[PDB]
This record gives sequence, structure tokens and C-alpha cells, in this order.
Amino acid sequence: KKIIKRDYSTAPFVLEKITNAIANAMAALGHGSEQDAKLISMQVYESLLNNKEQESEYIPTVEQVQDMVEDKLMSSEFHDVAKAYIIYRNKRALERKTNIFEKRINLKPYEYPELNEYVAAIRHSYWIHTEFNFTSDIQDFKTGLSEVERSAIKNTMLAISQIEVAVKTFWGDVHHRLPKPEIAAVGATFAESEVRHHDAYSHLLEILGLNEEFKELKKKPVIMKRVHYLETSLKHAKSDDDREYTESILLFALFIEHVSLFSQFLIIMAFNKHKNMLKGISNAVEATSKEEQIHGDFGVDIINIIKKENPEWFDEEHNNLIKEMCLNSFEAESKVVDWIFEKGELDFLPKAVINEFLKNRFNKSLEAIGLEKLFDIDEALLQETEWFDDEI
Amino acid sequence: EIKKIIKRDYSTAPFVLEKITNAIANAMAALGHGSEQDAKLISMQVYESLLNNKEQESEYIPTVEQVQDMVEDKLMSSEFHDVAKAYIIYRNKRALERKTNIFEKRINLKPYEYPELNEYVAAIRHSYWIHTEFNFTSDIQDFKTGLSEVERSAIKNTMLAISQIEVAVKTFWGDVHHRLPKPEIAAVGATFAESEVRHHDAYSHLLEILGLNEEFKELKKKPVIMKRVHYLETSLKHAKSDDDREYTESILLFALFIEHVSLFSQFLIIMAFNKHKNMLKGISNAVEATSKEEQIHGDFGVDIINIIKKENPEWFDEEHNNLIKEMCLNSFEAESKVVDWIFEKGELDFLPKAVINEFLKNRFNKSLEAIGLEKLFDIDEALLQETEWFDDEII
Amino acid sequence: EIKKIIKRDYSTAPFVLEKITNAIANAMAALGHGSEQDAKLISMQVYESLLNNKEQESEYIPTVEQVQDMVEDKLMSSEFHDVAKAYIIYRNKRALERKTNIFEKRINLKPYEYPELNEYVAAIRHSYWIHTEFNFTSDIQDFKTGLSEVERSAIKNTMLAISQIEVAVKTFWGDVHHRLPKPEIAAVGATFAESEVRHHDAYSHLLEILGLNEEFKELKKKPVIMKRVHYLETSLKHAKSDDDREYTESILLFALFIEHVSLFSQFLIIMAFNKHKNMLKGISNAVEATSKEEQIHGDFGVDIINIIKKENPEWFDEEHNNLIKEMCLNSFEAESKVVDWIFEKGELDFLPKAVINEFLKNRFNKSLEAIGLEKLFDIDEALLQETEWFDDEI
Amino acid sequence: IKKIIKRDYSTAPFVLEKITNAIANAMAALGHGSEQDAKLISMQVYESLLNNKEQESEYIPTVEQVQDMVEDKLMSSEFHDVAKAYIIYRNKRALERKTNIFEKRINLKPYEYPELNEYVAAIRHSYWIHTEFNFTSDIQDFKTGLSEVERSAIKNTMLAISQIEVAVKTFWGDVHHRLPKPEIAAVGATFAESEVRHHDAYSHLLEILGLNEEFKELKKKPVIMKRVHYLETSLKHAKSDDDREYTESILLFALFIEHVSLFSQFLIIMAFNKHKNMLKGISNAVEATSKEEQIHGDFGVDIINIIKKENPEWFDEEHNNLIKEMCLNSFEAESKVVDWIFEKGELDFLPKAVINEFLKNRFNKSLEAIGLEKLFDIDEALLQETEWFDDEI
Ligand SMILES: Nc1ncnc2c1ncn2[C@H]1C[C@H](O)[C@@H](COP(=O)(O)OP(=O)(O)OP(=O)(O)O)O1
Ligand SMILES: Nc1ncnc2c1ncn2[C@H]1C[C@H](O)[C@@H](COP(=O)(O)OP(=O)(O)OP(=O)(O)O)O1
Ligand SMILES: Nc1ncnc2c1ncn2[C@H]1C[C@H](O)[C@@H](COP(=O)(O)OP(=O)(O)OP(=O)(O)O)O1
Ligand SMILES: Nc1ncnc2c1ncn2[C@H]1C[C@H](O)[C@@H](COP(=O)(O)OP(=O)(O)OP(=O)(O)O)O1
Ligand SMILES: Nc1ncnc2c1ncn2[C@H]1C[C@H](O)[C@@H](COP(=O)(O)OP(=O)(O)OP(=O)(O)O)O1
Ligand SMILES: Nc1ncnc2c1ncn2[C@H]1C[C@H](O)[C@@H](COP(=O)(O)OP(=O)(O)OP(=O)(O)O)O1
Ligand SMILES: Nc1ncnc2c1ncn2[C@H]1C[C@H](O)[C@@H](COP(=O)(O)OP(=O)(O)OP(=O)(O)O)O1
Ligand SMILES: Nc1ncnc2c1ncn2[C@H]1C[C@H](O)[C@@H](COP(=O)(O)OP(=O)(O)OP(=O)(O)O)O1
Ligand SMILES: [Mg+2]
Ligand SMILES: [Mg+2]
Ligand SMILES: [Mg+2]
Ligand SMILES: [Mg+2]
Ligand SMILES: [Mn+2]
Ligand SMILES: [Mn+2]
Ligand SMILES: [Mn+2]
Ligand SMILES: [Mn+2]
Ligand SMILES: [Mn+2]
Ligand SMILES: [Mn+2]
Ligand SMILES: [Mn+2]
Ligand SMILES: [Mn+2]
Repeated sequence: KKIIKRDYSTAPFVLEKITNAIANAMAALGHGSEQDAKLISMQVYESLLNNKEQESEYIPTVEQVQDMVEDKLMSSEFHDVAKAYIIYRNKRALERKTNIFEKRINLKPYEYPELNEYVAAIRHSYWIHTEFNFTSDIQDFKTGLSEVERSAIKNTMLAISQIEVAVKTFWGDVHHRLPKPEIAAVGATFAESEVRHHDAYSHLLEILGLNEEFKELKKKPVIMKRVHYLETSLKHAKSDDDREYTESILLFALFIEHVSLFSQFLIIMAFNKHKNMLKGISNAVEATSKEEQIHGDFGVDIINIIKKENPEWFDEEHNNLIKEMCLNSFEAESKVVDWIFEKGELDFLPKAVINEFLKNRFNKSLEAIGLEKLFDIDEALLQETEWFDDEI
Repeated sequence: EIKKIIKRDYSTAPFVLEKITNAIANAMAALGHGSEQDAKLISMQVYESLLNNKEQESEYIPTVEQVQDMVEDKLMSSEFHDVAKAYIIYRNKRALERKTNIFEKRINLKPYEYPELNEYVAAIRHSYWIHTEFNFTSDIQDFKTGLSEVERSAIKNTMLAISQIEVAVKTFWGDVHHRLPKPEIAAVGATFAESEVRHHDAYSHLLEILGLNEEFKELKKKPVIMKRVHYLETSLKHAKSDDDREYTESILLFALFIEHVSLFSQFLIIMAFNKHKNMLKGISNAVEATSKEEQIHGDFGVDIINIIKKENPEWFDEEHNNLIKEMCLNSFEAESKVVDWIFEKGELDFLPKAVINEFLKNRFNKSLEAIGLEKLFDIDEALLQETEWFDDEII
Repeated sequence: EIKKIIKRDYSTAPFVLEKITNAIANAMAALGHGSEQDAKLISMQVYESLLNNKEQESEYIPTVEQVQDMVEDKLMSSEFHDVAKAYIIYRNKRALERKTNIFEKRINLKPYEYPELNEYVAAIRHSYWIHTEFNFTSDIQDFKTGLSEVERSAIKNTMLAISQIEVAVKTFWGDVHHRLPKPEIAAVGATFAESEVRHHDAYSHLLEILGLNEEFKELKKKPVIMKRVHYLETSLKHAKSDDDREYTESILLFALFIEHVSLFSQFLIIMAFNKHKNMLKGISNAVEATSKEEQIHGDFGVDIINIIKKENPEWFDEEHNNLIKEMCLNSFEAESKVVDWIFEKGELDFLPKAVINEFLKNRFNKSLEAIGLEKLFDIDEALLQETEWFDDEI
Repeated sequence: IKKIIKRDYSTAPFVLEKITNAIANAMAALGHGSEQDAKLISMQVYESLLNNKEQESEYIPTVEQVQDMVEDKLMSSEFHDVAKAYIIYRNKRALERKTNIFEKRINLKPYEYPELNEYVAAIRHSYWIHTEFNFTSDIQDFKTGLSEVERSAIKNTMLAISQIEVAVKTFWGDVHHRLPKPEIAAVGATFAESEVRHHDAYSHLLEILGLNEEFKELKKKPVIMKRVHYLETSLKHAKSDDDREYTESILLFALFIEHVSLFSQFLIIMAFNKHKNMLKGISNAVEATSKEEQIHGDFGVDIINIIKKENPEWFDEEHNNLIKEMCLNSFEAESKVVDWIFEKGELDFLPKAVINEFLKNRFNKSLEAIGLEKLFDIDEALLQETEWFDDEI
């Protein structure tokens, strides 16, 4: 009575669909007739009937029906039709496969409609800094935070602005190498969120009087070693080779988007969760974290589409490079944290707790692709930042 | 005496003789020929000649460049000939370095070379909308049962015409930073690019809910649409060119004619329909929001063209102005034919083709005039006044 | 009774039944259905059906593909249906992988995919020439105290027209390996590129010694030349394109019309002069040497197009074929105008424009026919016969 | 004043009318002054030049000294506007006369670097095909005439040459993309075709010597993998879109790859024929390849010196330490290739010590050619043993 289609949907069983598929294979070779096709269809039907005998819960698949058609054509006089059927079916199956790097003729239907959720995610998360009030935050600096706390916040703000207050064009340019309408939609939507993040942190540098301090940040050794791993990771961002460009997406989504700013997002939101201070800045950092989580997630999905389509590319040589880069990302981010707390650590958020938080983020990134974790974790120290992931 | 000076930016400032002395002293120090005492002597000569021009002849304010020309003249009249020559060369080199090039990348993020362009990001953030904010329930009812066959055919054709531009992959603005590598331009491009994602989603939804998906796939086979695709593709011929001059022609025709005129006859039809018949409420709200964002898109293009013209005036000769004028006529011919096709089953009493055609002719003239070019069409101000309400709702 | 087999490379080899047995056993091993014993039984059936063909043919020799079709047929007739299906798919997959793609890079240097293309390197090594090998002394004497004003104007214009193409930077052949990344194509590219340096140096020297350097700088302003530059640039529109189908149009128009027809009216004019008037002995020698090298250049391009057509037949539709025929006519119109300009001061009695025009029309038809297209020009066989000596000199 | 030094440093007869006309043209351009005024200014320039000659040090004026003098007299005169316009026009003409190797140009002629045309003439002169040589004697020398030690050394030397030569080589043929000059395009295309000839020659030698199978397996040898590593590192930026990165590739390629990588192997084959009077055919082919490799590296040295002269800022201590670092890595790997060639034993007439000094010296000459200091200490006695090699080339 029913059939499971290729898209896993159920549809009413129509024997004429089997008859016509056989008749078309027959017509293509000039061997057989509508009468012969009807006979073969019945043989296929009688066989399906016998499968409902072994199991009452059985409903045939389109691929099970196809395998059966082929088997009956091999058992018949129409061997040339059987061979042509096998080849034709296999050719259509190969044509139905997707290539993320290849352009398509038609706009609709989408090849990866699940990616449309990323446009909806950013439209939901959409924010402008002008929606927040930084008045309490300015006062927290004037008459509520200690020299040690104010140095840590200043350094954290500067570290976020290093990445955020810049020209960011990776997502906006992703459609040049992944030429899909659904990816272009995501790319454009993410590019604009990067304009909003720039405007937020550029405003915060202004109102906090950190503009001069920001221009001189590039000359700091800790920042130069950070710029070095960031630029190394984006080495192939403009490459014409699809495998080289995949390395850029990988390191960018997994480590840049998902770990580079989160030691800093943690610090600002720690001050707020703990002391109920930095209200406006915390709101802006939380909204950034939410959009950064969406950015990294899309990258993880893109990598998994690439891996599924080109599994050969993901060998031991590739996996050792990712693990090499992951460690260099950690060592550089750990030294950024050391610089943030140059004037002293915070009793409520020590460097040890921040370092476990980073190590874990890097492991989750590795695990998201299908790689084994790189760091051993102190579960007790990690539990101290469980509140962060509950809020994002 | 001399109390004021006109600066390079044409602003006025109090006259300070030490500024002339220091400029001369620095030229002298660079060569090791002359002293502050000699510089002071030359400054006075410059000052005395500046007075001879003022109260003595026409009651003027000297310019920084008139001062510079005078410094050079006194240096040549003095013993410091090597200083005179070095001053001439340094001044000219500083003049060249001071120029902005929209096509060249700059070293530092701040200061911005074109900070006026930042207003376009603010404009789109203000005009920002998603179709999910509107309710198209009444519109679906109007279209399926509430419209006459003449009205329905016109609306269907208008919707299809908007969708052949809007329901497509649009990456021009998102890619503008490749040839115009400025942070402030990159910000505008990204914001405009996302606005096109929203425009696509809106008209794609409208094709779905109005049951026009099948008529949309078959639209490409229509002669009027093929003729439209032809001028649109001709206009974007150099959109991916590596020559800055060729690429400028693409920005020009795209901003001035594609962004400012191609969809506006259709935008006018939907607006006039709601205005007179109080129908197509949701679609009207969506068309109005698209019109506002298209006006912003074309405006940015106009500004970009005027920056390019100011920096490369040689590129904008009579041969290139005749090409724009010709393409403007081809854009009008094709859009006028689109309007004829929209009203194939009959014209609307409240909005005749004659009123639509004057509205288009005027939009094309404003585009030409916005770029310092001569108007192309002669306008009947009476037929044009019938669509004045449209420019009220967009501004 | 079956002693030989035709292999895939069309070579004949002794028939070995164990080769059939092992192919069946590998398909059987891959699925875990059957045994070596079952494979030998299927082999015997295959051998038996091959003999039935020998009964009907005569000295029937099976091909590897006929043996393959037979293996499949016996597997379908047997209990091993899964093995028959897997054999069909594997054989077909292996055949698809064996196909060549001119635009794709290969892993190994040897074996060559197109070894016939190596002949072009040998062809140029044979035709290789430097202008310094010829003597232009008699030519300088002819060009002053030997030619009439009509003859001298024609020669100067012919030389200038040749130089319009030859005295320039030519990098198409040298850059062909970027889009057709084959070692054998890279060899031809480099060899053809150097020949262009030799062609440039030749015509640049002739402009110097004939005192045509000033006339050459002001040739670009001539309407006939601007019209020529227009079709030449249109033809090379996609020469640096990143799309393989667009780039193929550039190779096509370039090899077929630019290389094989653009300079040939001029080559014919100079040759005619040495043949009939017995003059310009040095210049005729260089022109003949260039003609032979241009014929080699266009020929390689024709071979490249035929490889592309064989591999992507879908690309060569009616829309494509109408563009080639459109461009072929524009090439002819522009070249016919060039001939009119060469003879602005008067035609030559031994070589009239009508004879030159039939010569061109025919060259364009041969180009079209070389890539399997229809002959586009109406030919006066009598007027054409007047220049058959040229082709009987390349 | 009888003669003047021109911009190209050539001497020419002094003509005062050349000064008069330059002044008159500056005057004519503004409509300020006359030929009479130009003549007066010319004389002032002449008189001041005369003051530096007969009266001072028997000097010869240069075009730029005459130009500075013209400007000085114009500044001393009433024509301050033409004095200024002269200064600007002279400086504009001087800026236009500057060359940028990375930039295109409107006109084919005149050439910016006409000295580079000599490289096309050099290759046309050195042009050869392997079909011109007779390898009959060589084939038998290899099968039956060589000892086990000698045979192994020749086989390894041939395989080492072929590692570089039997391959697709497109660097020179692609140089015009980043150095877009007609004169560079001419050398590049000429050099690219010579590499096709080199490929055909060593591919034929692998065939006739029965080394095709040993060649396919050569890639798996640790010494060869180590060699491929420095060669690929050196050509890291060969396809880069940055002019400074691409310059590093040209540098390492011309100086070390072209001028040194194959020269130990070229020396082995030459020395063998010289001493043993065997491998006459192969020696002829090797000598012809050595001659064309010397031309290839020389053009590269000239290109680097043009780049250095135009962008001196690029050649700092950080850059120079990288070249010296890469030069040592090239030497280490090449010396390892020498050890592998003689794995079955050294040659009495050509020991590894003599080959190693020969290499060290070649690397020093490369460094010195682009104005860098040497790196290796040389044993002049061991080096003298290979002076015949440089005489042959
Ligand atoms: N509803 C059905 N009832 C019975 N057999 C079916 C049905 N749908 C598909 N099949 C089987 C018959 C053939 O063996 C095979 C392919 O048939 P076909 O008519 O092309 O449908 P389909 O599943 O490929 O979808 P589509 O209509 O989009 O091509 O699947
Ligand atoms: N020309 C033919 N030669 C051989 N078999 C054929 C031919 N035409 C149809 N068939 C058979 C084999 C196919 O699996 C079956 C259904 O046909 P068809 O709908 O065209 O393809 P399909 O179901 O395999 O894939 P798809 O739905 O992606 O088009 O009919
Ligand atoms: N206020 C002034 N009073 C008199 N002369 C002035 C004044 N400002 C500028 N000048 C003249 C003096 C010199 O000839 C020439 C350049 O002087 P300078 O001190 O560099 O100022 P400026 O106009 O270039 O501004 P800036 O501070 O941006 O360099 O302009
Ligand atoms: N090093 C120098 N050599 C020669 N002339 C000099 C030098 N320094 C200063 N001068 C002269 C010429 C300059 O036009 C003038 C003012 O100097 P400066 O402010 O540095 O340049 P400027 O006003 O022309 O341009 P800008 O202010 O835009 O950099 O003084
Ligand atoms: N000499 C032969 N005698 C009989 N059958 C043969 C012979 N050579 C090939 N075949 C048939 C047997 C199989 O059906 C089919 C493929 O067999 P196979 O052993 O792979 O040889 P081949 O022709 O593909 O060459 P290769 O050894 O390079 O793979 O061809
Ligand atoms: N793994 C297998 N699954 C199914 N059939 C197989 C398998 N291995 C061998 N065969 C069958 C089908 C092949 O055509 C035949 C000969 O095998 P094979 O030499 O590997 O391929 P082939 O001769 O078709 O192509 P080629 O020689 O070019 O690789 O044996
Ligand atoms: N032979 C000469 N005798 C005297 N002055 C000369 C001579 N040649 C050049 N000069 C001086 C005069 C002017 O100041 C300056 C430029 O003069 P000019 O006539 O343009 O010659 P040149 O050196 O630039 O060569 P060219 O003829 O190629 O332009 O050089
Ligand atoms: N139009 C002019 N305006 C100002 N000075 C001029 C003009 N024409 C000639 N002169 C002066 C300045 C020049 O240096 C000099 C010689 O003229 P010219 O040969 O044209 O340039 P040049 O010798 O400096 O460079 P070049 O040889 O590269 O052309 O005469
Ligand atoms: Mg189907
Ligand atoms: Mg200044
Ligand atoms: Mg096989
Ligand atoms: Mg001159
Ligand atoms: Mn961000
Ligand atoms: Mn981000
Ligand atoms: Mn839009
Ligand atoms: Mn728009
Ligand atoms: Mn040629
Ligand atoms: Mn040619
Ligand atoms: Mn070589
Ligand atoms: Mn070389």
C-alpha cells in the first residue's frame, strides 16, 4: 500500500511507476514491450508481497524496489536492458550527489537548505550598540572598580578590539569558493554582523578613552605573537585551491571564531555575573558571543559538508596540522590572558580557571569535526565557568 | 595689515607669520644652507608683498597656495637657490601625497578618507525590515477574489517584474570592496549585501503565497523580459573587470539606472493601487520598505561616482557622457516596454501609462543631473505632479 | 581454437583464459559470493560463447570489450546476480576513470595522454630560423631602384600588415599550460612561444632596414587597422578566462582564424612577387619560413580543439557553431578590407584582389571543415587554382 | 669647453645651442622671454662652466651639472615662472625615466632594460638538441666498460641530473606575469624552450642507459626527499601575488637552484671524460647544459640587481640572513647528494673533498654577485683542482 521515497517520505504504492521505469529501459534499447514491462512489474510486486510475509512491519524503499527490478531483469531474457538499467540508475545516483565548490544552474531547490537556519539565527540575534546603556559602566570605572580590576577590563577591551575593530571580509567573500545561493545568503548576513561588532567595540574604545592605547597595541609582543597565529590560520583565505581554502575555513571557524575572543567574553561577563557591574558592556559582549557561536557553528557545518564530500582530504597529515595549529592558538591565547592580568589576577576568576575554559573550548572544536581531544581537563576548575555556557 | 589666511580646505584662520618662517627654516635646515635669521628675513619679504596686494590694491585675504608661490619667488630672488628648488619639489610631492585614491588601499583604519559614507550604514539600520513583520492575509484574499481581471493581471505582472530582479543572487554591493578597498566602503557594501538577502526572502515569499512560482520560472522566455535582461547585463558588463575605469562604468549604470529606476515603475504601481483602492496592504508596506532601501543604494552609488569623477576628471569626457546618455535611453525604452507588458490586459484609470512614463523620464533626468550631466527628457510638469505623492512617501 | 585477443590499445596478444578466470574471481572475492572453481566454470562458458562467434564470423578475434560483455552476460545467466551487477558497475567506473581530461592535471609525467602532440615540438625544431640566416641585400636594391610606385606601395603595406601582428608581445601559446596542464602541451607552448620571439625579431629588423619604423608607429591610427584590431581582440576576449568553455572559444578563433588566415593574404603577396617578378629574395625566404611556422601553430590548435570536442561534445551545439560562423565572416570582412588597403595605389596584374579573396575564403572553409563544421564560402574553382602553388610550398 | 658627459655616461661634442634651445622651450611654453633672452642665459651658463675648466681643474661638465646651472641662472634672472616650470619639467622627465620592473608600459620600444636582449642572443648561440650528439660509445661504456664503483657513480649522477631536468619546468616561461616587460618576455620564452630541450636530452639518456625504472623509484630515497625539500622551500613564492615574496623565489632559484644544484653532477661527468676518456657523448650533452644553466643563473642575477637598485629597502639584514640560511640548507642537501652518488666508493681523480670545495665556492660567488658577503672558507689548493671546469664553460 505504501513506499518509502529517497527523501524518506512515505507515498502510496503505484505499480505503474515500476512498469514505466522498466518500459523506458526497454524503449531505450529497442528490446522488450509494454507487455514485457508489465510481466516484470508483477514479478517485482509478487516478491515485495513475500517480504511482508517474513515481516508485517515491512514497507519497501525506492532503492529496494530498484534492486528488485534489476534482479528480475537479470533473470529475464533482457540482459542488455538489465545492464543498461544498472548503469543508468547508478549514473542518476552520481548526478544527485552535491559538490559545495561547484556552481549550480537553478536557484531553487537548495542543495543545503539546513544552512538557511543561520540567516534566521542572525536575524534573531541582530543588535546595534545604541540599544545598550553604558552610563553605569562609565561610573563603575570612575567610582567602583580597583586599579587591578580596571587594568584587567582595559586589557580585555583592547584584546577584543584587536579582532573586532578591523576590516573583516572572510564571511562576505565565502561565496567566491562555495558558490551556493544559500551560502551567499549566510555570508552576506554574517558580513553585516561584523559591521555591527566593529561599530560596538569602536564606540567602546571612544567612550572608555582607549583610542590612543588601541593604536599602540600592534607594537606589543603578546599581540604580535597573536597576529602571527591568526594570519598563519588565514594563510589560504584567498587561495584558488579548494583543499587549501578548506584549511582556512577550518582554522578560522574552529579556533578564531570559537575560541580567540571567548577568554575575553568570559572576563567581562564574569565581572557582571559576580559583581553586577559593567551592565551595558556585558550586554554587548553577550550579544557578540551569541553571534560568534553562530559564526563558528556555520563553519563547523561547512567543514562537515566538505569532509562528507571529500573524505580523502582528511588524512593523518591534515589532522596533525589541525592539532599543531590548535596548540599554537592555545599557547598564544594563554599569553594574552597573562598580559590581561599583568597588574594582578582576579580572586573571583583566576588564570587557572580561564585556562581550563580555553582548553575545553579547543577540545569541543576538535570533537565537532570528528577529531580526538588535545587537552586533559581538571573537571573541578572547569565547573567554575559552567554558568558561561548556560547563558550563551 | 594681514589678519587672516584662506587654508587648503577653503576655511579661514588667523594669519601667523611664524608659519611662513618655519616653512622656510625647514627647507633651509634640510640643505644646511641658511639660518632662522635668514628665514625671518625672507618671511618679512613675503609679508611686505602680501600687504602690497591687500589695502594697497583690492582688500583681499591671501591663500596658503598664494603664500607658497610667494615664498618660492623670494627664495629665487635670494642667495638660497638650492633651497628654492628643494622647496618647489617638496611642496609638489606633498600635494601629490595629499590626494585620496578610492581604488588604492590605505595603511591605517582611522582616520577615514570618506567619513560621509558612514551615514549609509546608519540609513540602512534605520530602514531595516524582514517580510515576517508584515501580514499578507488581506493581500492573498484581494489577489485571489477581490481584484478585477484587468487589476489582477497588472498586479501579477508587476510582482513578476519586481521578482526578476529581487529573487536572484545579488553580490555587486558585497563585492564593491575588492576594487574600492576602503574600510568605510566595506562597511556599506556588507550592510547593502545583507539588505539584498532580506529583499530576496520577501519577494520569494510573495511568489509562493500568491501562487506565482510556475509563472516565475517561465518569465525568462518572455521577449520583454529578455530585452530587459539584455540592458541589465550590458550595464553590468564590467562588474568583475580588473580595470578601474571599466568597473566605474558598471557602478555608474548600476547605481544610476538599475538601483534608481528599474524597479520604481513597479514600486509606483503597487503604491498607487493601495493609495486609491486601499488594497494589497501587506505587499504595499513591503514595496515601500524596498523602495526606501533602493533609494539609499542608488544614493551611495551617486556619491561613489562623484568621488571617482573628482579624482579622475579626465575619464568623464563627452564620449563617455554620450555612452551614459545612450544607455539611459536603452534603460528607458526597455522599462517603458515592461510597463506596456504589465498593462497588456488593460491600463488603470487611476494610474495611466502616460503618468508612469513621465515618472520614469524624470527619475532618469535626476540620475543624470546627480552626476552633473544634462537632462535627457522634456517633462510635462502636470503629468509629473500626479506622482509627486510617491516621492513624499519615499522621503 | 581462440588463440588471440585485441587489447584496449588495439595491439594483438595471445589469448589466456586465466585472465577471464581472475577477473571473475576478483568480482566474486569482493562480494564473498562464489569460489575459484565457480569463476573457472563461468570462464569456460565465456570461452564456449566466443567459439560460437568463430563459427559465425571466420577468423574471429575477440576484443577485450567483447570478452567483458560476454563475462557480464554469463554472470547475469548464473546464480551470482550481485557479482554480475558489481562487475558491470566496476567495469564501467574503471572505463570512466580511463577517460582523459585536457583541463585536468595528471599525477605522473609518463605515460603521455596525448603523445601525438610531441610531433609539434619536432616540427618547430625542424622549421627553426633566425632572420640573420637570410640576405636582404638584393631586396633593399629592389625596394629602391627596382620596383614601380604601385608595386612598392603594395610591398610596404603588406610588410606593415604582417608587422601589425608579428611586431608585438605574443604570450598566448606560452600561457596555454595554465588551462591545459599537460607536460606534452607545456612542451609545445614553450617551443611555440620562442618561435614568436624569432618572428618578432625578424619583422622588427625588416621594419628597420626598409625604413618603415615611423610608418609602423602611425599604423594604429588607420581605420582598416582599427577594424582589424577589433576582430583580433574580440577573438581573444576569453584568452585569460578561468572558465574552460570560454577559454576554448579563444583557442578556437585564435588557431583557426588568427593563426591560419590573418597573415596568409600578406604571405601570398610576398611569395607571388618572388615567383612572378623574381624579386625580394630575402624577404620571401623569411615570409616562407614564418608561413611554415604559422601552419604548424594553427595545426596544433586544430588538434587541441578536436581533443576538447571529443571530451566535451555537449559544448559544440548550434549556438556555438553560429558564433564561429559569425566570427569567421567578421574575420573575412576585416581581412578583405586589409587587402583593399594594401592595393590602395593599384592592383597587381599577376595577383589580383579577386584571386586573393578566393584564396582567403578557401582558407576559412578549410578551418571550419577541420573542426567538423560546414564550408561557409562559395568558391570559384578557376580563380582558386591560381594560388594552389602556395599550398604546394608550405 | 669641447665635450660633455651624457646621461648614459658617454662623451659627446659640446653644443651651446642645446642649452639655448632647452631655455627657449621653457620660455616658449609660458610665453615669457625670447630667443635673445635664452641666448643671454646660455652664455651665462657657458661662462660659469669655463670658470670650472681652464681656470680651475681641466674638468668636463655632465648633462645634470649643465641642467643645475641652467636652473640657477633662470632663478637669478627676471624669469622666475620659467625657472619654476623648468625645475618641474626636468623633475617630471626624470621621474618618467625611472623604471619599475614590476610595472607594465604603454610602448614596446624603446626598451627599459636593453642589456637583457643579450640573453636571447646567448641562448640562440648555445642552442642544441641531443640528436646532435652520438651516445653509442657511452651506451657500451655503461653496459661493459665501467667498474662497479665508476658505474654506480655515473648512474647516480645521471639520476640526480634527471631529478631536476626530467620534469615540467615553467618558472622562466611564467616570469613575464610578475615582470611584465617585452624584453623579459623574450628571455623567458627563450629560456622555457631551452628547458624543453634539456628535458628531451635527459629523458633520452634515461632510456638508452636503462635507468627509467630506477628513476621512478628515486623519489623514495631520503637524500632525494631532503633535496626536494630545499628546492620546494626555495620556490615557495614562485606563484605569489606580492612582488617582494616573488623576488625571494627568483633569488633562491637563480642564485642557488640554477647556478649550483646540478653543477656537482656536471663536474662529475666532465671530470670522468677528462680523465677516463669515456662518456664522450654524455659529456658533450652535460657541457651544453652547463653553458645554458650559466646563462639562466646570470639573467636571474641581473634581474635581482635591477630589483635591488629599484627597491633597496627590501634588502635589509633580515632578508640577507634568510638568503644565508637558505644557502647553507642548499649546500647541506647538495653535499648529501654527493655522498649518495659515491655510496659504493669515491673516485681517485675526483674526491668528495674537491667536489665540496667546488660547491662552497659556487655558493660564495652567487652571494658576492648580488653584493652579499661570502659564507664558506675555501682551501685554495683543493679548489685549483677544478679550475679546468670554469675554463670549459
Ligand atoms: N509510488 C511508487 N510506487 C511504486 N514504485 C515507486 C514509486 N515511486 C518510485 N518507485 C520506484 C519505481 C522505480 O523502480 C523507481 C524510480 O521511479 P520514478 O518513477 O522515477 O520515481 P522517483 O522515486 O525517482 O521520483 P521522481 O518522480 O521525482 O523521478 O522507484
Ligand atoms: N534511457 C534509459 N536506459 C536505461 N534505463 C533507463 C532509461 N530511462 C529510464 N530507465 C530506468 C532506470 C532508472 O533507475 C529508472 C527511473 O528513471 P529516471 O526517473 O529517469 O531515473 P532515476 O529514478 O534513477 O533518477 P532521478 O529520479 O534522479 O532522475 O528507469
Ligand atoms: N595661519 C597661517 N598664517 C600664515 N601662513 C600660513 C598659515 N597656515 C599656513 N600658512 C602658509 C605658510 C607656509 O607657506 C604654508 C604651509 O604651512 P604649514 O605650517 O605647513 O600649514 P598648513 O596649511 O600646511 O597646515 P598643516 O598644519 O596641516 O601642515 O602655508
Ligand atoms: N624637508 C624640506 N625640504 C624642502 N622644503 C621643505 C621641507 N620641510 C618643509 N619645507 C617647505 C615646503 C613645504 O611646502 C612647506 C611646509 O611644510 P610641510 O607642512 O611639511 O608640507 P606642506 O605644507 O606642503 O604639505 P602638508 O602639510 O600637507 O604635509 O615648507
Ligand atoms: N590475453 C588475454 N586473454 C584473454 N582475456 C583477456 C586477455 N587480456 C585481457 N582479457 C580480458 C579478461 C577480462 O575480461 C578483461 C580485463 O582483464 P585484465 O587482466 O585486467 O587485462 P587488461 O586488458 O585490463 O590489461 P591490464 O593487465 O593492463 O589490467 O580483459
Ligand atoms: N573489486 C571488483 N568488483 C567487481 N568487479 C571486479 C573487481 N575487481 C575486478 N573486477 C572485474 C571487473 C573489471 O572490469 C575486471 C578486470 O579488473 P581491473 O583490471 O581491476 O579493471 P579493468 O580491466 O576494467 O580496468 P583497468 O585495467 O583499466 O583498471 O574484473
Ligand atoms: N651636446 C651637448 N652640449 C651642451 N649641452 C648639452 C648637450 N647635450 C645635452 N645638453 C644639456 C643641455 C640641456 O641643459 C640638457 C638637455 O638637453 P637635450 O637637448 O634635451 O639633450 P639630452 O641630453 O636630454 O638628450 P636627448 O637629445 O635624447 O633629449 O642637457
Ligand atoms: N615644455 C617645457 N616646459 C618647461 N621646461 C622645458 C620645456 N621643454 C623643454 N624644457 C627644459 C627642461 C628640460 O629638462 C630641458 C630639455 O628638454 P627635454 O629634452 O624635453 O627634457 P629632458 O632632457 O629633461 O628629459 P628627456 O631627454 O628624458 O626628454 O629643457
Ligand atoms: Mg526518477
Ligand atoms: Mg603643511
Ligand atoms: Mg585490467
Ligand atoms: Mg632631452
Ligand atoms: Mn565579530
Ligand atoms: Mn565572527
Ligand atoms: Mn533589492
Ligand atoms: Mn539594490
Ligand atoms: Mn608569428
Ligand atoms: Mn603564431
Ligand atoms: Mn635545465
Ligand atoms: Mn635552468
